[PDB]
Amino acid sequence: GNFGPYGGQNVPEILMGALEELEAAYEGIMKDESFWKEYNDLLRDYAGRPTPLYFARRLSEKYGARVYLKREDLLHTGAHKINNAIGQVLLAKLMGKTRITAGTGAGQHGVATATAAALFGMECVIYMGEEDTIRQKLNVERMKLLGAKVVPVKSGSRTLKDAIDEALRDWITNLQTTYYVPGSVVGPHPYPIIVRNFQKVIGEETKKQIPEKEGRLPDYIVACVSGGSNAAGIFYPFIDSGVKLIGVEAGGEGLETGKHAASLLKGKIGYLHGSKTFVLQDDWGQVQASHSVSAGLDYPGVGPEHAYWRETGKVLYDAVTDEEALDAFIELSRLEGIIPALESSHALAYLKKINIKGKVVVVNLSGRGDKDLESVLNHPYVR
Amino acid sequence: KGNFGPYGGQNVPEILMGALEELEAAYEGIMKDESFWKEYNDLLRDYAGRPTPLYFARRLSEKYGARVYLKREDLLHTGAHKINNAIGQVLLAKLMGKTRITAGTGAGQHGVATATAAALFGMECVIYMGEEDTIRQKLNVERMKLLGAKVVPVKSGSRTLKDAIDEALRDWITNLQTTYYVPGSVVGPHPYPIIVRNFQKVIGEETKKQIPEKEGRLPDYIVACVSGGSNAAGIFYPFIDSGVKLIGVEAGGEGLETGKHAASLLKGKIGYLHGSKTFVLQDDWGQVQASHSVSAGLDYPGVGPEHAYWRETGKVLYDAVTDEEALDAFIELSRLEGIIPALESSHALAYLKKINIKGKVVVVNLSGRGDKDLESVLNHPYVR
Ligand SMILES: C=C(/N=C/c1c(COP(=O)(O)O)cnc(C)c1O)C(=O)O
Ligand SMILES: C=C(/N=C/c1c(COP(=O)(O)O)cnc(C)c1O)C(=O)O
Ligand SMILES: Oc1ccnc2ccccc12
Ligand SMILES: Oc1ccnc2ccccc12
Ligand SMILES: [K+]
Ligand SMILES: [K+]
Repeated sequence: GNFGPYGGQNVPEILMGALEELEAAYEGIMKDESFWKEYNDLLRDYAGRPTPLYFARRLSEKYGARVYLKREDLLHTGAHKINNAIGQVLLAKLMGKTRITAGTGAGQHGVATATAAALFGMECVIYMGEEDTIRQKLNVERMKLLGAKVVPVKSGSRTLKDAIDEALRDWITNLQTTYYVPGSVVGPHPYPIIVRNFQKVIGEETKKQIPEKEGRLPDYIVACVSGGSNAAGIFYPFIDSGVKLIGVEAGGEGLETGKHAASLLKGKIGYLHGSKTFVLQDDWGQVQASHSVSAGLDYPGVGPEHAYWRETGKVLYDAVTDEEALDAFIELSRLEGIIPALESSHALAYLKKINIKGKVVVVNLSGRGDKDLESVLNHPYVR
Repeated sequence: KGNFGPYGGQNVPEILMGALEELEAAYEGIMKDESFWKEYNDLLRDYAGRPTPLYFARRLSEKYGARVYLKREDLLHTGAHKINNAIGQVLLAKLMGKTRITAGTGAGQHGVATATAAALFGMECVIYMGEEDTIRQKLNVERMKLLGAKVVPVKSGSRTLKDAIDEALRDWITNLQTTYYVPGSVVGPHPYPIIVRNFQKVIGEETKKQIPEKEGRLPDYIVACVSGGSNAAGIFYPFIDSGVKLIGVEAGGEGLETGKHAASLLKGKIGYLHGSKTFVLQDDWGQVQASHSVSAGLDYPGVGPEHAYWRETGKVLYDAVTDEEALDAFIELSRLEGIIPALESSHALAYLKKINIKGKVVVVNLSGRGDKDLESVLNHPYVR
């Protein structure tokens, strides 16, 4: 589970037995026709796959380009997270586990996990930073109705990083019964591989859909990147194809302000939540608090596969600010009638940063922005 | 003809007759135009997300000893079947040269769907909403603002859907040259009930193609909630006279014998409402009465004339469930399947407990998702 020098299994020793068990089970289902039948049936009828690739005519006219939106916002629960949550909770049920735990920032992973746990009849305990239980309270309501226990985390920054800390402590305390579901491609092997392999359906669909619209591969594919699961899913089938793959990190108040979540652009090599990867840290190796207007991107690390792609030049990375993402959120609502997630709005904001006159561009619309409605309107820049 | 047996017609002030004949003429022109349906079908597929899946609800099927399938209209863009009609009508408005859209809304799903379509086509949009539904469906009020629409709250009358539609029709009458009125249901003067039903019948045409690949035959039952009746008409129409038992479920409110409900077909009388001769909740003196329902989307005192005709000729069966039965089905689908249904659709799901379906194949129209209803459902005394 190494992507060049990145990745690995950097965990307390007690977890190695659990990770070896998970790796053996996963390798078992990768050749199991019955797993992929039930999983693909649920993706189609329960989640709503395949998602359409939508020609955004008014957006295209504004930029003089051909802009297509991969509509992951149309999935059940409203975000790409459901592709991963269904697959992993199914794997957990097949392994004999009876309990699910996870951390969540925007609440989209928590809702998707609680949804899969209700579908498969499993106990579910979701950890979420206290600050995020307010900015994304609508998702807290959904989780409780779906039968999950929501535990607010008041430690540290009280956001995603600290929720994951608590979920990992829960997992270690409950290894007998509990399967830990990471929401992104960050974690000890085999988790980054498992999550990416559940999300690459996005890129595989996109790869079959775009020739039907333009007769060729796109010029650009743009996706937002915090941990990196939605971007890994759409990028993976296109690696080394010649398409320009652009991952967009959260620039927060600005890359020079110290208030951002741009791990690849501003972090250093380090260890976080099981992975050797790029992490925002001070000069003494202490992990720093991240910041973003988007709770989903508010995380100080990045997936090890993206650190490897950045190093080898297979994917290009940049960042946009809070204000640029807010402008793109408003722009898509007005021009196309689609309210995007504030996470995905970072990708849409990057349309202003590339020379795309006459170019074919696919933007990964990773989720819908109903959860962000209150925080956008109350933001001082929008007011 | 615009008449479903004795129901329907164009019972409107004279000032609207000209606009309705122009609308009927324009609609007949596009009914044979392949350039219209190519653009409309492409938008349904890539923008709204059609076709929607037919989902086998395994845990729900186990509870009732049946084979229960959900038609997942909740997975459409904006989260409800209303988008099918709103896209088609705003497209018609574009081809007619209109520049402004107006409508009324109850649950906010039609207001959001209409504002969404107006944004897509770059049109001015003005939505009217009852003041009560402004506070009970506040999530949809915010969506409409960011989509670029103006939302006018209505404090008149019962401050719900009926009064909002009144104001929207008043808006249309005073803006007849630039404004296209988008009804949210199969209620209104001809040709609107036909137009709305012909946009919604894609639900049933898809269902008719999907159910044989799951069961090799037609279902025993198809169940859908009914207020105005557009989602039920959409799924029922391709199945009329097919031998399938078609069941429309009206809002029973606090009980059919309490006077606090919205069951127009079961407890209304023949009357005129918003252009249609149909069944309307009224007193013995012919005065329309206020409806009531825990669901804002079903809180309407009339019903579409095609459903009045279907009930009279026996082609569809109609019944009701109470507010409490709807809330139970809302919680049940959330816990058992991980699907949070609209409170409107929950009336159809609650009816699974009211018929003998042991060993039967049942399709339920899941007309929307219920994220808009979470605050209302939790704070309800029966749930608390
Ligand atoms: C942190 C969360 N959200 C992640 C997220 C992200 C960022 O996660 P990835 O970088 O793993 O795609 C992007 N888009 C949407 C709609 C998201 O919900 C969470 O839901 O817990
Ligand atoms: C009254 C509205 N909609 C009602 C509605 C209904 C009732 O409308 P029809 O009887 O026309 O299907 C059913 N299902 C959902 C999800 C709904 O939102 C409105 O949004 O204004
Ligand atoms: O484990 C996780 C759950 C939700 N979101 C996450 C984002 C980045 C890294 C890990 C995550
Ligand atoms: O005209 C309408 C707009 C929205 N909803 C409606 C529900 C029932 C009957 C008419 C309606
Ligand atoms: K990050
Ligand atoms: K009614």
